[PDB]
Amino acid sequence: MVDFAFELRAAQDTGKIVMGARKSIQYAKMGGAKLIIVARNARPDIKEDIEYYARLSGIPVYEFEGTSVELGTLLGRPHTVSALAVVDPGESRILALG
Repeated sequence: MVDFAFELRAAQDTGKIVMGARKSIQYAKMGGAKLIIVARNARPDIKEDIEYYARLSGIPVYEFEGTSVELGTLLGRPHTVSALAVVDPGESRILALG
């Protein structure tokens, strides 16, 4: 089974990710992400924007079962992260969550 915490970090370290709603939506729009991760407490219109643009491109969205606080901490940031996009998984198995 896919270890979220471990595979997210593995993607961060060996692949390419962009963080935050703005970048996530932008990469969704341009069809440039392989997966978009959204925190459970992401602002309703941000969730709905991501889901829309991702659906247009056939990019899977995964809702993280935790707050933007926990997601930030997982990503090693001392701030909230409401969404992120996996551009290149690298050695990560994170895309299986799609």
